[PDB]
Amino acid sequence: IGTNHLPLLSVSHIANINPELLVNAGFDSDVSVVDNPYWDWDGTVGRTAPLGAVKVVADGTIKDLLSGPDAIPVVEGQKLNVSAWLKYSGLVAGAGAGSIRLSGTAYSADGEVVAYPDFGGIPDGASGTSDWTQVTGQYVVPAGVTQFRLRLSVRENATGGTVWFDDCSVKKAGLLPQGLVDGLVQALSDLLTWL
Amino acid sequence: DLADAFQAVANLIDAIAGEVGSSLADAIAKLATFLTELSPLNAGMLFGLIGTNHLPLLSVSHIANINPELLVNAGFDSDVSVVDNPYWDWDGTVGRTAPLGAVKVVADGTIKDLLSGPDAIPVVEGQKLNVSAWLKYSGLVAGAGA
Amino acid sequence: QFRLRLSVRENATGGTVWFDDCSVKKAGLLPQGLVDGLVQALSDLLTWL
Amino acid sequence: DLADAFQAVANLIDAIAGEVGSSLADAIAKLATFLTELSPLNAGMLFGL
Repeated sequence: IGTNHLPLLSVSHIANINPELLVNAGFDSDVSVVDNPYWDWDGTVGRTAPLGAVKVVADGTIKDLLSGPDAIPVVEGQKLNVSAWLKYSGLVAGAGAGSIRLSGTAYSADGEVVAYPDFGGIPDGASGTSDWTQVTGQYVVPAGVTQFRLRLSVRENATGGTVWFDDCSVKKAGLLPQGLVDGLVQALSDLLTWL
Repeated sequence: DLADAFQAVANLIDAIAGEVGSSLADAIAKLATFLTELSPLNAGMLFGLIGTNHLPLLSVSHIANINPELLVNAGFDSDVSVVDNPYWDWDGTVGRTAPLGAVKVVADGTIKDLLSGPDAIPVVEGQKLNVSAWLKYSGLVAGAGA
Repeated sequence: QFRLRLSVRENATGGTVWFDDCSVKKAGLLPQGLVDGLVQALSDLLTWL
Repeated sequence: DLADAFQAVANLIDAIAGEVGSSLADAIAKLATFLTELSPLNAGMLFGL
């Protein structure tokens, strides 16, 4: 639900909760992999029911995948954390720096890409096989950014294997920023400096 | 008469499909595209305004510093908010922003009024507000006064 | 409850008035008297000093 | 039997129109009132949380 449609909140209803942002983050259903000959939905490989994950074949090329839900409204401050359990089976991809790069798409006010902030992924030497591994990325929002999405990127140097992603979680984390309460920053600074 | 009735049945099929000269496949596709009670409901736009009492729990982390607009169709770029009004009508040729839509009024020496199409904006004590709008009077024969 | 009233008074006698880019926005920031007892605590500290 | 079938066709006209003894104008009006995925959705009440 958009921000401009919420006219008035409830101070009592305000509380401390950090819920998930994306819809169908765990890829447990067919949504978010719609109309794509590159990726597809799977119901037999995964951890959480119904064992739904993303299947893909790396034919020596680059790979990208977009979240089904639209842009998450991201703003300055309000740090975020991004994580996901990734796996690569039969990875014949070239052993190098790149391949899996868990990152996001930061769209501007009109919806323009500004950067490719990598919050995790595999290190150099992209080859072999592994299991569900988690990469954690703390993202701090630069100014002039309004929209966010979670992108799944695999560098062009990849040359084989099947990549699985599950339990995706992009969360807004932290407490109330100091510079939102009225004049409190100035008052506390004044008291401390006076003392 | 029998041929007319059979063509009426065909027209019923086409209408439940959504367009004249359609098929039963189009009919069932339209019925599937319609969202029933148990089916999901899109959150893409949700025009209007969501009341406060329906918001049980917010997110302190999600709280941040943004000031968005309040009214819906505030730019008068569409037909909403000017419906059923002899005094004021929507104009698709006059406007600074696309599709160049504004409000037109035939001031016949009288008082004219305009209200926002969306329902009440909920405000409370404190909570300062800012109001602005770009106005332009053309051919104003209105008497020079207060 | 609040609505945007747009009124051309009765003493007017002619013309056509156009409006665009109407913007009524709730402005400001978090009021002081919403956090719990913080007003009293800050006042107490300042008055103590 | 044929008269019953024709009256059934008329009853389906009325059923699409949402009320017995209505016309194709009411049928297409009800079709317009039908809300699809692409149709705008009113935030009037939205009962629940």
